[PDB]
Amino acid sequence: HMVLTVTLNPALDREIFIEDFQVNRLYRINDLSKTQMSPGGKGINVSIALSKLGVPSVATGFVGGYMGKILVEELRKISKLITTNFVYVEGETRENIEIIDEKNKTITAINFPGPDVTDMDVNHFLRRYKMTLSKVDCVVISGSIPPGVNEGICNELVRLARERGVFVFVEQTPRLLERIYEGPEFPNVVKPDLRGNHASFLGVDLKTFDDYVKLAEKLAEKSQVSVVSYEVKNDIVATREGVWLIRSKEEIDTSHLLGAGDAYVAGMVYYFIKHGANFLEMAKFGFASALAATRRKEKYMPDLEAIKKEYDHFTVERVK
Amino acid sequence: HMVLTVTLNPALDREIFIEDFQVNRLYRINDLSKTQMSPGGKGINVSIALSKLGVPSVATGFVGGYMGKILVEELRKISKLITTNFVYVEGETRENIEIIDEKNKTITAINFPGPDVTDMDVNHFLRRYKMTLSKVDCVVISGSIPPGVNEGICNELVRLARERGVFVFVEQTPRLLERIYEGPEFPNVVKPDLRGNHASFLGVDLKTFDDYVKLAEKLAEKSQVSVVSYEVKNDIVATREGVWLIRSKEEIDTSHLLGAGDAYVAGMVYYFIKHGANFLEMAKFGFASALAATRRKEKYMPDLEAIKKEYDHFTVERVK
Ligand SMILES: [Mg+2]
Ligand SMILES: [Mg+2]
Repeated sequence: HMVLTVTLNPALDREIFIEDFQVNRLYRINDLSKTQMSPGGKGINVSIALSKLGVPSVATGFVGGYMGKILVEELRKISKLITTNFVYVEGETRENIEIIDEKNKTITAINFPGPDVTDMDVNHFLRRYKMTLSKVDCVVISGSIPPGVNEGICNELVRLARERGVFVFVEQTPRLLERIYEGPEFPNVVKPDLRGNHASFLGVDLKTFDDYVKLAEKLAEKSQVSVVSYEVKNDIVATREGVWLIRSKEEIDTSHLLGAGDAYVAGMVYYFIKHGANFLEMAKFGFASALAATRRKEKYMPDLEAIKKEYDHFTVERVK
Repeated sequence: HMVLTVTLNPALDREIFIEDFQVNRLYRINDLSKTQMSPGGKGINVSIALSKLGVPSVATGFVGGYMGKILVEELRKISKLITTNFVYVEGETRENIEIIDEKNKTITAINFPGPDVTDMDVNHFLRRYKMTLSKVDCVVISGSIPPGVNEGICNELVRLARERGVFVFVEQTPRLLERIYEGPEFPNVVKPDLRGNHASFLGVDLKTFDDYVKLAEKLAEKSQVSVVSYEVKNDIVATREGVWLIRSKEEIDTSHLLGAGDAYVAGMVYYFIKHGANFLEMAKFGFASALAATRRKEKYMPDLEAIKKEYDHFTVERVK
């Protein structure tokens, strides 16, 4: 059983933990927190998450320069369950800085652009993407898209994947999803990234609960399952059969959220592989996994133990 | 003439320029000109500074890991005038982060501690330090110590230099300078780093102009010249002939301050090398460079043209 992840714009994450972080002060970090940098980007975090649950993946995307070397060398060190298969480009993989304040519950994030990618790079990627598709049972396409690349590319990735009988998971922003839902093929599972969204989506402006439901329903028309976030700690789940709402029983630590959403997707993938296409339970195991991730301030991908213990910390209501 | 700079705790400085920087928000730096990355650490910046003025130096200290490699290579690209002679350690050279908000005049700075250095590493360093001293006419020892290094090392470094008739400049925090002013030999030129200081220093609690003057005088008992900062944009210069006060004629931009103090020291080193040991004029030229360094938001080590331009913008008063 094998998974392919696509991370077209990966990052080296630099997580810095400062309580009571404020503008205009010098902070001396304590002698034991060393200058460190971890592999990141959504698909790559999904790979890490899957490796923690014992599930192998091929991780692909674009990587470049010296930062690139670091990402690749570090990613390989995490587990032999992850085989790296990136397309190498000129220019550096982006560093991203996340300043996490566990006392005041804030994340201050600074994101850098990513490399300028070209048509030959995208060509090579498409060749290799097609090769790997033959070896895998499902694909996770998620995250941002680097400068240079046509925004229609994920449509081609979804299209190639579905035409080949490969089950597709997609987590992207509305602007990018609008582009996937044009094309003739569609994700099996879609989880929109609504972080900091103020934009309309599929001709739905998202103010009331009925709007979010109606958005989940629109996606459930062409995809088999939509998981749509609502008031930070809840997810609306829509399939052909009906609509559910998964709710955390407690408030979540908003500063602990880095990569929780990627633990969500990894869970859904894990469930799919181990137990098949029972969509609601997939969504649930993903939610349990996202919650476990929020129990630590770091970008933390939970293990099976940690995920299972979250099963008593949420409820599921049937909406329709 | 040829200078040795010692930077036991080098850094890569990542400068990020964000107008209206506030906490708990995501920033996307699209413009590649709103970030800057460069070799840093006080002695390394002095080497860069001296290079702009045509004075060569050997730069020594500890470097390590991925960040270490970047530092050395970047440093070598800055000028043929800088020779590196660093002991390579296991562990990462620190990357510090400075966020500069030019609109609201703010620097939010995050300083990482640096790698653990072992006792074998420190010995290899001392052994190379001794060798370089016969090749040089003066030495600059500035900035912090990395973890695992005894705070007495700075005393040994001054002592070794001084026994061999090498002229010594030091810029370090009180705690480290206390350790230097123990030992049998003393710096020729001392410029204490008082940033963020709350402790008493040589028996003086720094709360009034007279305290800062008493401190300059105590240091001037054992060193030929002391340069002590007062209210951000002034410096008390004490020699055996008396005490002066150099003041900026105008308010400086406190957000443009990164690395200004190393420009100060570099100017003094240059003046010493070129026009001899006239101390007040050394401090004045140092002050000019410091001012020049502040004229840009980026870490900028000035050239001679930019330094001379500042002779207009400060006064000297005689205190005693
Ligand atoms: Mg977490
Ligand atoms: Mg500056």
